[PDB]
Amino acid sequence: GSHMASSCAVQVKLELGHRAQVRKKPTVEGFTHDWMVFVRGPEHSNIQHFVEKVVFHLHESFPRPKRVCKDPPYKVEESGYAGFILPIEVYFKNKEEPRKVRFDYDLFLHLEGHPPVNHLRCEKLTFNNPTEDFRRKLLKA
Amino acid sequence: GGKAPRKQLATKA
Repeated sequence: GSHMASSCAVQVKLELGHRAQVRKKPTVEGFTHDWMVFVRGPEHSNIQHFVEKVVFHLHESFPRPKRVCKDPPYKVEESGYAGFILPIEVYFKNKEEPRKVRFDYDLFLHLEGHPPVNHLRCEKLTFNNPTEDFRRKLLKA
Repeated sequence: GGKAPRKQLATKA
């Protein structure tokens, strides 16, 4: 019963994106590419109002595959040579419905010496019958 | 397809 019941739902949005550059000279580990993945808010709105911490599960080949970002812009800047499906989990700060999301995002790259990669994605979060304080956070972002 | 190399998380799973 979509909007058939008297329920007040708030809807937020998160952005999964990444830019992938190659280097004309690979790094010390001989990695050719440097990519920066990020999770952002709706239209560049700061999401730290409902977003607590975020995590990027990189490939085990990467030093510290688990990148949690509690600081400013949720982004990981790492170097590699090959792309892969990178599961991103976004943590929220609340005591209600599950405060973690799981977005499967493909980290793709170009050949060394080819057009870079700039892919943005926007995912909606929908919360049925949330607490007003939580709405206040979802609105303030 | 036709892009940079790929190291999948699970080989043919």
